[PDB]
Amino acid sequence: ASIEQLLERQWSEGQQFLLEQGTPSDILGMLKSLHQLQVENRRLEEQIKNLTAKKERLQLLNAQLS
Amino acid sequence: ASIEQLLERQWSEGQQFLLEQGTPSDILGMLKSLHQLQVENRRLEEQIKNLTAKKERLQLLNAQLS
Repeated sequence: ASIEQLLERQWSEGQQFLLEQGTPSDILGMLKSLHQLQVENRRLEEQIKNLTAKKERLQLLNAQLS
Repeated sequence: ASIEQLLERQWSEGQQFLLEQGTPSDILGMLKSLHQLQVENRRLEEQIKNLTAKKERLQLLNAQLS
């Protein structure tokens, strides 16, 4: 997610406002790329955190079994 | 034979090698997100550069018509 949906709704609303106002297409295209960049960065940060959690858990489990 | 095609070919080849070797799916997924992050960054840098070129050109044209 509802966070991802919140971020998407906020972004879409602002982009719709800009498009409605007739903002040059190149500026809108550029803003679409920054949004995609931010969306990719957020997913990558989460993917890394989940991989570190898995690393951290295995170390903890190993330590309890050894 | 582009420089963007070289970056894509290198990436795809390495990803395919990692998949062939049975690298955990989460690591593969993570690397796909970093690549998409890198491709978005490259398209965005170019979009910004083209917007600055347009700004710079209009200023120079205006100065000549001043």
